[PDB]
Amino acid sequence: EGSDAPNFVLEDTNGKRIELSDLKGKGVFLNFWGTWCEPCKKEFPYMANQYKHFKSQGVEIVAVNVGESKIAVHNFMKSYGVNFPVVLDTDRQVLDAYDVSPLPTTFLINPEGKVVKVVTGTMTESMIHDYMNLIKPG
Repeated sequence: EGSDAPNFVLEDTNGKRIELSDLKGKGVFLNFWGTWCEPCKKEFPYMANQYKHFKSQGVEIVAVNVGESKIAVHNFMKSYGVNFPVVLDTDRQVLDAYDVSPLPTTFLINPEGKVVKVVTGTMTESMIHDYMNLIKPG
């Protein structure tokens, strides 16, 4: 099932490198976003609330910021109560690898490392809950 998720290595705002394949065995909620994006701002609180429930079920979020600076991303994270991994796609290489156009776009990656579902546009908390249940191990 699914299609192969392009691997990547990107840094968080503290310079820590995160590699997608290192998250194999967990479900990954891979969300592309920007600080200016209203549909992204609407869903971030929902992601944070649900992350409290799903981390202990083996789901990880990787929120890939599209092109913005460490300070801009730091400020956003603090403003929206972000408790999950955020990485910086500084040169849009990962955006391009995932063929992302509108923001937000989310990829639901199963524990085997395959993309099983794609979602464009903003998501309700109920939708996010369903999506995380879909990819949890196992």
